[PDB]
Amino acid sequence: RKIRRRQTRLQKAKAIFPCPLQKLRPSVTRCSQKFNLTQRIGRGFTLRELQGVGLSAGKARQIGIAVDPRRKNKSEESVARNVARLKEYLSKVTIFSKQAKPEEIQQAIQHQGVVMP
Amino acid sequence: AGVQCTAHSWGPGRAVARLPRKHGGIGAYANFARGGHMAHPTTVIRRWCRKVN
Amino acid sequence: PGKVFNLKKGGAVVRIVRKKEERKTKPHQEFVKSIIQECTGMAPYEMHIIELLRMNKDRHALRYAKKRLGNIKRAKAKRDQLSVYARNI
Amino acid sequence: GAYKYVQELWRKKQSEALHYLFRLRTWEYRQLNAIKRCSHPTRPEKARRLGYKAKRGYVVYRVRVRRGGRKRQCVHGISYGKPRNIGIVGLKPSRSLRALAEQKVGRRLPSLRVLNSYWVAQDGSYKWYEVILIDPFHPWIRNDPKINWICNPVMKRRECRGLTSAGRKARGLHNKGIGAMKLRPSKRAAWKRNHTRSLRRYR
Amino acid sequence: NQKARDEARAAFEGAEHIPKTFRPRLTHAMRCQLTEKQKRLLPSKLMKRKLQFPKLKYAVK
Amino acid sequence: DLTPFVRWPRQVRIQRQKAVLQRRLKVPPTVNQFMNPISRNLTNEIFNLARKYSPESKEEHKARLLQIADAKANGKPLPEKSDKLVIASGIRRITSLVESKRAKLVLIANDVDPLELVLWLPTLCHKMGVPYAIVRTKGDLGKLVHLKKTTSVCFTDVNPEDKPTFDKILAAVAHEVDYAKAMKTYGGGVRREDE
RNA sequence: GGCGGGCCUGAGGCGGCGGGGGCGACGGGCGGAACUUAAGCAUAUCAGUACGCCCCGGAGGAGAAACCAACCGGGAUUCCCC
Repeated sequence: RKIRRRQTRLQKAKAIFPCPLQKLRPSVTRCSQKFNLTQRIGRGFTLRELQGVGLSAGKARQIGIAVDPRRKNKSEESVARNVARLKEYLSKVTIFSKQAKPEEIQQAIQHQGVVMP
Repeated sequence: AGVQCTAHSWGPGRAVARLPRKHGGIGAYANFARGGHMAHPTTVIRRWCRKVN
Repeated sequence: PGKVFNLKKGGAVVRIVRKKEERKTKPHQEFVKSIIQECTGMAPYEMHIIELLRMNKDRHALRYAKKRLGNIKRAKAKRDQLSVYARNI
Repeated sequence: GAYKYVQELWRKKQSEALHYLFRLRTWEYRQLNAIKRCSHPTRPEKARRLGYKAKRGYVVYRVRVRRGGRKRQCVHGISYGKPRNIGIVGLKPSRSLRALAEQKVGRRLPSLRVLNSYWVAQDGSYKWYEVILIDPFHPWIRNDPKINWICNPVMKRRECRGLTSAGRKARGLHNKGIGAMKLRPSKRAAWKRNHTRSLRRYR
Repeated sequence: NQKARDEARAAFEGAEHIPKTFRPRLTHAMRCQLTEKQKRLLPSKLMKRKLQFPKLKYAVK
Repeated sequence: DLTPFVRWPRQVRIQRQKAVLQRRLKVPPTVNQFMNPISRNLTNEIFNLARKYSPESKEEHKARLLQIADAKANGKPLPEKSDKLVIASGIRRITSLVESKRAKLVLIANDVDPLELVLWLPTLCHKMGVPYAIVRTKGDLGKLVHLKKTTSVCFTDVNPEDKPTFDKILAAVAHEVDYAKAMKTYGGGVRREDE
């Protein structure tokens, strides 16, 4: 099974050579008093933090930012961890356009592993 | 394996040894019988791997 | 219990999700409930409650409403809503 | 501003006007067959909450289910065996009469795939439910995108399998959240997940 | 018979309601399966969004 | 004769029996208004006024498809389809028009499939003040709009040339139809001896 | 009473198209045991299992909160580790 998934996962990679397989998700405070200090990968950046970066909800998904309208911002500090997260991604992203320019796309470093760990 | 066949014990007083038997009276369902299930069947549920730290 | 004890609970500012633009029945929902009530009329369980109020006062009227509607909060509202019809005839 | 008013008239079914039209209708369905084809959805509004639309390829059929506590069937009404399982006169059906009405109309009409069911009339002796069914073969249904997924073979005879509405309530899916953890995929499936014994080889 | 099959095909050709033997064999499931295009078909309201926010190739270092 | 004792098929018998049960039962007033509609001469004089407006014919719909729609590449405008004051039908539209008050005469039909569909229209008419009439057959009201059957047809702003006739029509309805008197009827159950 | 039209609930025939049955697994819904265990047996237990029944797929079922949580909180389902 490990190999089966590994082969399947690399097939996904070549179906989309430009984009990394796993999208960037936000750091969310782990729940319950015992896990208060650590942060974890979360379902989606909330609509509020996304509008702080300045991107519409649809545009973010296209760029690979997952937007979950279920999560509520709650703490103001939660807005801080996620808005900067989105910022560090929007700078580290290069969006190919003009139909398709072949030589540039061929030299693409796909980010294997979850984005911005 | 071995449990596929059908045998209801002939039982005591018929002079047959007491062992499950087929319609004719042939040995079945016993480790000592020909064609019977090995009493303790081998197992695929074994600790094939012995882990090391 | 169900709360941990940090005398100084609160190290991050909290925004309160609230109201969600708290709305109302609005003009149409109430108007329609008037349109149908005008033609169809009051249900029999309601009629008994109103008739209890002209003579008896509450008590047994709430008791019939708890049995018919199944919860006191719905019943307290029903007894009160029904009373408006009671003080006219 | 139209179907809203009918829904309100359907919020009072004890009122004089809504009893009279109910007497006429329940009397008539008693002098009619158990699975009878109805050209018009008797209640037009309720149909559109369930999904019915008046494009051809949609048929409304009315089932009559008798109302009673289940009586287990055994020779001479005795379940031979341990005392806990003796019982043939007060058992209660585990599938609601709405779901049974949906399975019923499916056995006499297999080609059509039923959607959900709307209650029409009821008496003491017999209840009546009307189930909207959609014919997968009629062209308009396949081409229209919204109802196209029913035509997929996976959704064939959903009624019997338990993909109907009163069926999802029957397995308790209609109850989500804690208090329903043990039925999330299915009760028989859940039993296997917890009871599964797996030996990790490299542990 | 080979000559007979082709001659009938010409007569019942490019026509609706062909005779069954001529119709492509397939498996039972394929004969009754939806056409691929109709499966792709989406409600028009749902379709507008796909064009409005289309896929974009992006990479993160 | 032998005609009276003829055993009709079950469908004929059940449909006949429903009428007998209905005429002998209580008949609450809200349903009683539908049972007794406006007089035939009055129906003729509103029906005659419907014919003068009304939407296009089915052949006219085909004529629009072949020329108005197919050759629009040669042209350009979309609504050269008739734009003349027209009766509308259908409960969703009629109720929005009646609630709007823009409508003048509502012509609801005496027979319905579920009576629930137009039970709450007569009250709506007297709450927004709209004059209303119950007339014979949803089908012979459907003919006015050319659809197979219409629960209700709403007279509209109306052409000014027809406005003097329209005012006479409205007045006659204003005596024959009264919302409150009809709510005090409670129907009837005439027995076999009366027949 | 007669006759002809419209609507509505039905009656036959035609045309096209579906539907039925099979598979020792997996899968979904029911109906449903007892031997056993409790050193006896009734509640328990075996077991929401055997078996009976109906239905589908290449996976099905499940699924985008009338949801957990009580925290410096999470966020559809599905699976796996604990």
